[PDB]
Amino acid sequence: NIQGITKPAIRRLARRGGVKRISGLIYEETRGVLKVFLENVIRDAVTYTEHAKRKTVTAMDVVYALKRQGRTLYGFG
Amino acid sequence: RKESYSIYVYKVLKQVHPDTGISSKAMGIMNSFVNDIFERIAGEASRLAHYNKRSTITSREIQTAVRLLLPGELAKHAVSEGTKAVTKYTS
Amino acid sequence: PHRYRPGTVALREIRRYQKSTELLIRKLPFQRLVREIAQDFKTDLRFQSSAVMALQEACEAYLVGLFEDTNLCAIHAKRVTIMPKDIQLARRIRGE
Amino acid sequence: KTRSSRAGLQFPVGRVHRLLRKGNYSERVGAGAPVYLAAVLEYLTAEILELAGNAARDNKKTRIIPRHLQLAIRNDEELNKLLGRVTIAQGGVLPNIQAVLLPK
Amino acid sequence: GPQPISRLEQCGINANDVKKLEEAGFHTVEAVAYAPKKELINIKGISEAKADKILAEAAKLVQITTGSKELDKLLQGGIETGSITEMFGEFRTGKTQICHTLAVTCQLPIDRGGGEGKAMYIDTEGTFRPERLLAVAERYGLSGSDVLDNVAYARAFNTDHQTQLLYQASAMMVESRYALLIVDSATALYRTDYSGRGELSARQMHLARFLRMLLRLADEFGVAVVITNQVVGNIIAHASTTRLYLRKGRGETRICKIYDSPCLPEAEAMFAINADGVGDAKD
Amino acid sequence: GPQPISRLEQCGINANDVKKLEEAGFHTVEAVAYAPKKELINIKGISEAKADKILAEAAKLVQITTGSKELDKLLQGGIETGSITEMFGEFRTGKTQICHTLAVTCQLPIDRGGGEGKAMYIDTEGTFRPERLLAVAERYGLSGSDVLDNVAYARAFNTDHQTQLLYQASAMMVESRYALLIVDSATALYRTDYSGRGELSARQMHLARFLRMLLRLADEFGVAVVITNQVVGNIIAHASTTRLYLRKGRGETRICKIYDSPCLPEAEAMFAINADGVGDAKD
Amino acid sequence: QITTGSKELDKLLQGGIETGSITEMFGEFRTGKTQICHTLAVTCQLPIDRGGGEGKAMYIDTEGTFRPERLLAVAERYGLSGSDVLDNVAYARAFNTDHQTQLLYQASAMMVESRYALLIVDSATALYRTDYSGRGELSARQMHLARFLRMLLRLADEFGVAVVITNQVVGNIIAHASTTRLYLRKGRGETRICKIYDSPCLPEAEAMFAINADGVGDAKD
Repeated sequence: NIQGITKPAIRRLARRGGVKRISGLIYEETRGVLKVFLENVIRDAVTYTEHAKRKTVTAMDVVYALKRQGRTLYGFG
Repeated sequence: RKESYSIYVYKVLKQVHPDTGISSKAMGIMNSFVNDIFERIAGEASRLAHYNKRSTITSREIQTAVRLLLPGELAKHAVSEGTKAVTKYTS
Repeated sequence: PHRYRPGTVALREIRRYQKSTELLIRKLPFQRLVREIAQDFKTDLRFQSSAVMALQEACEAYLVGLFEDTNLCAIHAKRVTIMPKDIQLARRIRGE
Repeated sequence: KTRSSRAGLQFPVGRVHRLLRKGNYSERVGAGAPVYLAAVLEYLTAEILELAGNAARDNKKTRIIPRHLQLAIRNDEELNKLLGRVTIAQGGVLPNIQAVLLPK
Repeated sequence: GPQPISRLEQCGINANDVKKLEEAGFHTVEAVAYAPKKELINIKGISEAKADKILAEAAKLVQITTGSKELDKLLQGGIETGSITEMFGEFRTGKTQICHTLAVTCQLPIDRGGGEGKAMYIDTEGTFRPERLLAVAERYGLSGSDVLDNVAYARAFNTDHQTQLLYQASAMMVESRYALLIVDSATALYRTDYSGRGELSARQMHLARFLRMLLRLADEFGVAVVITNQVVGNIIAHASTTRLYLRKGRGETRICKIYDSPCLPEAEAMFAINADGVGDAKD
Repeated sequence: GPQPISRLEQCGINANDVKKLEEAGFHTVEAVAYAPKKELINIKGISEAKADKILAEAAKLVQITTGSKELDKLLQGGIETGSITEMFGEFRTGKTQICHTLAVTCQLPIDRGGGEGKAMYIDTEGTFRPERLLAVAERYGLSGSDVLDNVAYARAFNTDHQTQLLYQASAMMVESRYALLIVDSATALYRTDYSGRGELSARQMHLARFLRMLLRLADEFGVAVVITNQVVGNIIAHASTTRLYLRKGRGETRICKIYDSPCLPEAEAMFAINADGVGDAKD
Repeated sequence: QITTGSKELDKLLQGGIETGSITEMFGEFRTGKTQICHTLAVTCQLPIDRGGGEGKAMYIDTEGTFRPERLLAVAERYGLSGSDVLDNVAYARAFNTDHQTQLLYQASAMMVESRYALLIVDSATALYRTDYSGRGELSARQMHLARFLRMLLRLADEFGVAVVITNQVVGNIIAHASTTRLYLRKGRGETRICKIYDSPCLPEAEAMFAINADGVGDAKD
């Protein structure tokens, strides 16, 4: 499913990041990086979900995970 | 029920820009903001009180916490507003 | 027939996407990825819609910032092309 | 009569006081503490809304959106410092291209 | 007199801090001296320690005829030098015209009701007319060129510039004897610059400092302080010694009223605005 | 005099911005000059930079008998040229009739109490009658055709058109000598156009600019400014030099009262409205 | 001047309504506005030497109060053919404010074909309150009324006919706009008190009159 994060999408992300030229090897690298990030956040989010004895991950679960990883997110409280 | 700072944010907005509104997403971000800064200041004040073996959080702890958390001019103006507000309130 | 020189359209895209705020990854594959990853931590999970949107906003913000630092690393090495080693340097210095 | 009115504030002194009492911060809370805190929060809110309103007006919009908040915050050195590790959803980024990437 | 801030540098304030004070607009030891610590601290690149060193070392170092006879009688002979006199009235009542006239009458001999001093016109509204000064000078038999030579002119573009010109006025007013300082639409820039509502306290602080400088210059140089106010303030009342209400009579002839003066009665006197001059009413 | 906005184009304002100013209704450098930045910015296709360039380059470039003897005596001989005189009274008191009469009496010789100038009738209420002007002209022995020739006429359809005609009046009043500018039901369009309550500040701003233009034209051309007000305003009081209260006496004879004048006493004078004229009361 | 046929009102009006102008009568309910309209609808047809305008009448009704029998009674009072009065009165009920304005276009084209002296709009302001009853829709009724009034004045000046509009006192533009203002208040029974509260030709003054089966006619205690 990670391959669903397509090359043109990664290119758009890089453009917003100010990147003008992009090596062909970036895309796979980016995917690995993305996966790691997602994994970490989601691992924490679900932990919160499990503590609340729920089967549904809430926006707040995610927000708390992000906060405790020093990546505070505004807008989903 | 489910609390937020929305009405107070809107009152302030009306104070600074009478003819300006705000989107739902933007209001959500403002609420996130207020809760965030609340937590930062209250938490630092809590630690200040603990370090000094005090059981009470007073305006002095709030002020010191503000001095620790806010940069430069923001810190000075915030301290000024808090002090002014407490002085107006006391009488 | 007209053809823009290499770089002109890239710059145009930079201005375009730095001007806007819309999410840059497609909704459905991201959601699919999120559910897949989540499954290896806990069984039988469901997701609030806004939870998946929260994860996407966070992920895209993270990647854009990382690409900013990566770009700085590429330019540091007198290049204009970002490479995996740029990403790896950025992530090492970030403490990742 | 409300405490906010006596303090010259828009932000809720009573609510802030209750949130302090119930937030497990300390066993006791002084009467001036929620006034001070509410005043600080209101000040910061006012500063951000002031700048964001400006950005909204430049964009000829009557409503402030997340983009205007991001523009207001990142273009202000001290606000940007205060919110250095914060992500504003749907905020995007500041327009910024490294000079070396430009033609000529 | 003045104590130019240069002398503060020999006390051991570093020169960069003196440059920061001049950038802020403080050009004399007098300027740093009569201010609390916070004024210097708010300046970029100035800490509380440098402000304490500055204040300590600074403490170590530190009737003009209106030319309308009826107005002179209303004022008992003319403006008292050394004090601020406020004339509040509707627009076009002649505040600017009176200022232009006084800019010349101040230069009149004291025996003619003048102060025998030069004039200062700080404009905020564009209404400064050297030709009006020339007309008043030839009216009273004063050199119109010397009036412009006895008027140092600069248009204040904002409240900060309005206050900053007084610092230049303060240093400049020492080199030549002056009798009149003119600030035209003095309150207009505090409404146009500070147009928001949350910034009202800021304009009040800036205006307060501006008024203190005006009073300081009046007591230092024995000059008349004239400010014009558009009423689309009571703060000036305690600062202003004589409040004159001006209203228009049709043609070029103006009605003057006293609406507050702790010493002068509330009373009225009629005068006119003539091409040459601000001059007695001739119905 | 005027400074047509054409000259602004040689300062290096682009011609499209001058066309935008004329579309807005600014046709002289005088028009752009005495306005703040925001007026030009609100115009479509004008940025703050262009407005600053316009203001900077613009700053580089920049008793009439009423024919009623009793009213003339009440006014001490007639309207003072160069000032705005407001007559507020009930409907049908003769404001429009007085305007029609003055549109001709202004053309009377100064020795007859006139201004020896042409008249301007800007109508907002449909009450403009060339035949009334002809009757007044033949009454005072003035050419009725020349009165219509000394009256440039246009009906203002709205407040914006009411103010825009003054710009045409300002440019047109330069080509011929005028003595009278008439705005009939001047306040009616600010109530009919701006009929909502949230738009009151908008009509007040537009009216303020309109009044400033009226005063400007009076001081520029030495013409009388006459506005008629329906009372189904105190803002005009500071702008108007003489306030006259008009009430009807039965038949065609009208009672005039002064209800405010800083110079004229509150007093009354009786006059009539005759087919030929606005003319002295003959009980 | 179209004679009201009441001498007290005629003297009050100095002989009657000016043709070519709009006449508004604002007064309380039951003061006789409609009765005066019905009377004038016939008196307009009277000879000018009798105080008439020697023209046909137009009754535009908005309130249902149109009575051909009242026209017949007024006609026999003044010795006019009641049938010819109904034949010299073209009648149409304005169903709404828009229809009220729409009837003027047919009235404008029709008033050219026959000589008229009187145009009647009964409860002219009622439809702007009944149709436009909301508060956000006030500007709509005011802007429709303004256009309607301009059409009325144009037709009055065009055909030299009298324009009569009735106002219930439970637009402010109309006060100066109406050429003859009669303030109506009830005297008990069928006798009405009239006051002039504005008139371009007439004094502010009062006259007493009655509403009689034959006529709108002077009060005779």
